[PDB]
Amino acid sequence: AAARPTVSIYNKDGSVSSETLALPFVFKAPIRPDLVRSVHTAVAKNKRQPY
Amino acid sequence: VNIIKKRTKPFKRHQSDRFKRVGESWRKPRGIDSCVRRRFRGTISMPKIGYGNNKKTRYCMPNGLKAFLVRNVSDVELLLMHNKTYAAEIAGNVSARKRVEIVEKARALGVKVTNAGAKVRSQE
Amino acid sequence: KYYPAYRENVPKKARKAVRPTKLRASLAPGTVCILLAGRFRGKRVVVLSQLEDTLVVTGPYKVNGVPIRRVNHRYVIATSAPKIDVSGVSVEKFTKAYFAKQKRSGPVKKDEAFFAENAPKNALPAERIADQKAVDAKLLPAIKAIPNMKEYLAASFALSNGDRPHLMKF
Amino acid sequence: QRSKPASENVYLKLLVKLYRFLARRTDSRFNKAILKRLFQSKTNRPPISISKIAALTSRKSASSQNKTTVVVGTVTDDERMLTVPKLSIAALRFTKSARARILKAGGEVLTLDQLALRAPTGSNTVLVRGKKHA
Amino acid sequence: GRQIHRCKQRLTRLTQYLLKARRLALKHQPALIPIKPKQAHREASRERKA
Amino acid sequence: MQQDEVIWQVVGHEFCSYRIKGEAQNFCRNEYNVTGLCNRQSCPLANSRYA
RNA sequence: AAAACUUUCAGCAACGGAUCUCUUGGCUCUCGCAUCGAUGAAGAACGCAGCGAAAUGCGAUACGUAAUGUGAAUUG
RNA sequence: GCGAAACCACAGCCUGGGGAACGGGCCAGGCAA
RNA sequence: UUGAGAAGCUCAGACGAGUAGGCAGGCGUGGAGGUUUGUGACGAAGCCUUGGGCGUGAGCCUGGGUCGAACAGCCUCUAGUGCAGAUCUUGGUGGAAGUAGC
RNA sequence: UUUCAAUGGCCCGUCUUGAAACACGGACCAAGGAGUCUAGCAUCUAUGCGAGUGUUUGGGUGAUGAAAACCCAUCCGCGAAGGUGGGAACGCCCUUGUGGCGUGCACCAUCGAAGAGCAUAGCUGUUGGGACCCGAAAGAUGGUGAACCAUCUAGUAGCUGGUUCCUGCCGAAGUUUCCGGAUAGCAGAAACUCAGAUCAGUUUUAUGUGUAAAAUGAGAGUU
RNA sequence: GUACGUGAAAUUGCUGAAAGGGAAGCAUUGGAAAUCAGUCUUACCUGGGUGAGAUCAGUAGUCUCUCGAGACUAUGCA
Repeated sequence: AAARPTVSIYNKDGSVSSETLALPFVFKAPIRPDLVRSVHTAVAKNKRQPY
Repeated sequence: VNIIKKRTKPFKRHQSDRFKRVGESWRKPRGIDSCVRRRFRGTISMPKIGYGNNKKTRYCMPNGLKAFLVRNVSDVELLLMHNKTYAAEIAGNVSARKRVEIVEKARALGVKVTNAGAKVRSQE
Repeated sequence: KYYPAYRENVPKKARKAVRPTKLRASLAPGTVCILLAGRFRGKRVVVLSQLEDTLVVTGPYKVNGVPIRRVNHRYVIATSAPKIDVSGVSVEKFTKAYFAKQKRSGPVKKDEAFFAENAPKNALPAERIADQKAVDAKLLPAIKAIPNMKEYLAASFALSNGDRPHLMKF
Repeated sequence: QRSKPASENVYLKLLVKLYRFLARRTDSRFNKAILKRLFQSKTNRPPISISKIAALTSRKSASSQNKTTVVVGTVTDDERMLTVPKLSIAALRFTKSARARILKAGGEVLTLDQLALRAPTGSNTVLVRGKKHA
Repeated sequence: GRQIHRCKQRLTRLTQYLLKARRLALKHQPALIPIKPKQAHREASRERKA
Repeated sequence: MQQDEVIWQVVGHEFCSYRIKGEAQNFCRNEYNVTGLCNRQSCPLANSRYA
């Protein structure tokens, strides 16, 4: 999986800075719309009150 | 490919005429000894997949256009390239203010508006 | 704005080419015929010449007043009356253009349409009559020679009681 | 009958999309067989242990050469055997213990996409399956 | 060729929009003064009393 | 990080904020659509090179 | 065959109070706290307002007094 | 003048045959004002 | 040739009763997270109407009249979610009937 | 849309009955109104991990609801305790094709003696729990003046009546057989192996009506 | 308009309409009366003249980007 090694840090003024960070390994992990749905589906029922 | 329909009349519910508690919405009669469900003569018809219309003509108005519901003036813009097949239906709750914005924009765009004369009034 | 905006599926090459029409044998030029439909229905008219579909035909203006007109062969009864020489008249000038309906033309300025003050009249041109008067001058001499023919065209076709078109050939 | 996986692993609907094209555009039975097994349920795809794979390639006359073992399903390891042999393996999934053990001592692990770009016709590949009885 | 095909159609279809916008501006097309449900009712009742 | 295939498998099928569910066809509200419909060849987000 | 009467459909007026919108109410869960009476409690009755129909409030110091505040309203 | 309750699928000429009652509807009939 | 929503587009042929029952795709209601940079005093929701349409259908979109403050399409979550019956519960209303009668 | 003209069409639901006949329930309209919530078990599928597996007893933590999210210590639960041929797939060919030579998975025959779970979610099934909804005299405790009241009580049902939107596909059995049942059969649903293989509410041929071996068709057989 | 938000169905009264020999009822096919659906040559192409503008100048500047790609400000209209 090859993609975009470095990201650029923006200062307060909005101008780019010469420093850069390697794109973290997490940013290549699988993207799963079904698995996020069936986990958000569950995790969102966890702040419920009983009636 | 012209707009031809296998049937005009709607399917009414059986015995929906006699009663008023019985709605005219088609309900399948599940009666065990129901002769009207049994397809006897002098009875009513019943929805079948055999009554479907041409797949290149389904959803098509009698003038050949398919109705497309535009809420705001953004929606009327995307019918730029399908004006020969779709007609900009204006939603029922769109106010008379934006209703003119939708009709004037659609007139120049070249698309056909179906309810362009509602709640408004012309002035010369 | 010429590059086809939509898909616009084009008509496939249809394998139909126009061929000459074939008319009935009795429809040969110079045949008395019973006009069936139109404002001049019921008259009797001779066939000057054939056309693509119709028959360019006219009755004697000095007898019946039927002008040269395209009449479809289907709306014409082919009568077995003795044939009349029609070779004399010049039939070549009779074309589709001659019988063409005047083009929807003659634009008017957008003030005269209001108040209805531009209405012209398409009243029949004289040469159209002069064409027919020549045709009469070439068919009226022909027809009087045949006895009762001139009166036969004058008379109006009709059916009495107990008339069976199939039984009595026209 | 089975012509659409019951799965919703979005990447398995991309793997099938690759082997639907390969199956119908090549004359090999490896592709037609691979595509079928990408439709099978999780129950019908048993885990196949590393030791079972190690025995199959190094079976009888051995002569493993450099054939690639291919299995649709996981490849769980076998700590009960110490010395793993050199192996080229293609599978849907590995286990982090197994994949390290293949990588550390010997060849390499592959996913079904890296096998396809190497042997689209199933060229010199052993297609194995785990014990179904379970 | 598919991608260049769709851009040419849009350029065709956008030009016809710009043309139609021009001709409509030239013609003295009628305004569309809308209708109010409150003023229509109030004038309807005030009339009947008159 | 940039794949026309995974991006489409999310937007095309799970949820894209521009799709309008029509009766026969889906229309795309995205301003950069050359066709105005929701397709795979048309959609501006999946196709990495677009005009 | 018209009227009368009977029948269907439409207009209009009654009748009825569904629907829609809400809502100083209900229910549910969590959270904090420890406080009745022989020094007469809970409960009940009778009273009491510049006038109260219920309703609250109050006890012959009666829709409360003292005291501390707020600072000009009660309101049919 | 003051005024119910019961009841209510809907109706209501028969003649016969209509096989399972069929007459309260079906077909042959007459009647039908 | 543009026809990659590959869950798409396209081609060919046969076929079509249905109870018990099995399988599949959908329509609709209340509310929930996301969304339409959604609609709404220039009129939301509702309601009626022989207005016009859409769907085989469940249903839907719209015109007019009333109306006056909210509401919806889409992807998922969720349930006190769909009625013609139950001598069903509650309310309303008729014929009977200006009758029995007082 | 109303109406007319010609052709037509026995009241719906339930129950009964092969079927009806029936007997029921229905004066009309609106609203309310009946497989639900939960623990256990098994199955199918989906997901995460995989000889492992499971954070939520609890602790750590969470400044923008802090009953969420996020993190892991000590246990614990559930798992863990060889040849022969037929074979999927592949390579080598080589008269190529045909096939052979092989390597032979799952598994099956044979001779024989290289773990696949755990957890979550769903579906259908089953057992309990008030258990789809409605309906049987109760009985008991304790009170009030044989009677009456209140609760336990969601006491008890094989039975009665009812159980709510659309379309599409498949669609029986209606009964053998042993014996209220286990079988079977029909219908499905899955997994397999083959069309160069078997078949048939089939027909012939012929040997002695049965049996065995030609046509006519259909791919057939298993778990 | 205090029988007071919206005001549905059943149900009743008035009016207009058609229909009305012991039913009605609905379905097909039309007809008739009554009523709505929707109307559109107009644009395209070509020819010239006339004034223009600019994405054009055998042209001059600024702004943001990445030479030239945009947004403009002059100036001339070839």
